[PDB]
Amino acid sequence: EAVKKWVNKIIEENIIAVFAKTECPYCIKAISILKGYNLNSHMHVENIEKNPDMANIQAYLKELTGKSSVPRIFINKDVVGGCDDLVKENDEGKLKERLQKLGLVN
Ligand SMILES: [Pt+2]
Ligand SMILES: [Pt+2]
Repeated sequence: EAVKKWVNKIIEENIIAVFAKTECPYCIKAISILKGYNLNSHMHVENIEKNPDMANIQAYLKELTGKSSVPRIFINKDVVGGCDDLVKENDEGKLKERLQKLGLVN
C-alpha cells in the first residue's frame, strides 16, 4: 500500500507530475517541452530509478496508464502518457488546451 500512496501523493500534490529516470532522453525531452510552457511552479519530476521500489512503482504506473516505461506523465491526475503522447498533444493543440483549462497558460 505504501508504494501506491507514495505515487498517488506525487500525482495529487503536483498538477504536472512526471516519473522519470537517469539518462533518459525522452524524459529530458518531455520535461523540456513542459518547462517551455513555464510550468516549473506546478511541475514535479520524480526519478524512480533512484528508488529501492522501482519495480513496484513501474508496475503501479502500468496499472494507472497501461505502460511501465518512463517518462510517465500526468496532468491534473489525467494520464497524458509518454513523451510521444506529449508530442502528439503538443503538435495537435491539446496540450495547450489542457493547460489553458487549468489556468496555467493564458
Ligand atoms: Pt518538485
Ligand atoms: Pt528498474
